[PDB]
Amino acid sequence: RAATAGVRISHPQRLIDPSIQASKLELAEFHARYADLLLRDLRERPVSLVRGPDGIGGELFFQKHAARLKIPGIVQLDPALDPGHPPLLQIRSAEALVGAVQMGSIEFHTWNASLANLERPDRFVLDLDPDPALPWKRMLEATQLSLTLLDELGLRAFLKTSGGKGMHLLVPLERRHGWDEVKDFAQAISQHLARLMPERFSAVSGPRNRVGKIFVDYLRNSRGASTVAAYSVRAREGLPVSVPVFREELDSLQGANQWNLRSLPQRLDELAGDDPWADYAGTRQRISAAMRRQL
Ligand SMILES: Nc1ncnc2c1ncn2[C@@H]1O[C@H](COP(=O)(O)OP(=O)(O)OP(=O)(O)O)[C@@H](O)[C@H]1O
Ligand SMILES: [Mn+2]
Ligand SMILES: [Mn+2]
Repeated sequence: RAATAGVRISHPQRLIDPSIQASKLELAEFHARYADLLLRDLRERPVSLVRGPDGIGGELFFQKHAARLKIPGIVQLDPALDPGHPPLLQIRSAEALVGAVQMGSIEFHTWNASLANLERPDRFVLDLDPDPALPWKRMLEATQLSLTLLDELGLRAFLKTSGGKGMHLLVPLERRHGWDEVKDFAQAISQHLARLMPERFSAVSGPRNRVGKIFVDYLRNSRGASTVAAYSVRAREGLPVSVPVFREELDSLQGANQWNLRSLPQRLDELAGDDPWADYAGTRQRISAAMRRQL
């Protein structure tokens, strides 16, 4: 089990994605090999799991709480954090991560807060959701415009492909605000973009409210909500991965799912050390009165 963080994998050969002949064992080995990359995000944050017992061809189970986990190493959080439900979950090691895969996990989504203080978010996320028939160039243009607004506000933003059809923007924040304040700030940004360019942006959820447009989703900033982790796999055809990218290579991207679990190694080799999110951990910023004025 040297390639699976010491974890025994049952039914190693069952297929997670038949389209590319990716097995459960391959998926486990991927998480063992890149455990450190995924932990850059999961290590100190509660995590929600997307489990697919029968592969992407079957149905998915989105789990937030668990009464009796069977993942050696998985941490069960205090119920007081979410009364009326079993304990939340946290993965802090490669063993726990691979153990989750052994139990059917395919995707890992994390909270916008860390164990240091789960009542004060340390980031907010903007998820650009396009019309299922909108040209890719529209997403690129929308992402560029969103980054421009963030720069005017004075906030550093870190982007990554979602692995699906859109782009994710993560904005770190000092733990000085409560959940409602951060969510309202994110909503303010969405609404602002929707007012400036109503032909491109929408601040209202629902596909019927973004026909031929892009929805700047701010709803994942609610307490308990989560966003797919950087470098994590998506339970979709080809097993694409959510990949952090430089703003400079934004216009060179062709799709939100251009990288997958098997092409990630090549991506990392091409970068050869270059880290798109190198300045993430060192970023120190907070919601200011000036920011609110601009919105
Ligand atoms: N079955 C579910 N029930 C409730 N919430 C879910 C469920 N599945 C996923 N979610 C949450 O809602 C969000 C939506 O995931 P989704 O893949 O649809 O958006 P995405 O990560 O941006 O990919 P895309 O670019 O295709 O929109 C996730 O971040 C997840 O936390
Ligand atoms: Mn989305
Ligand atoms: Mn969304």
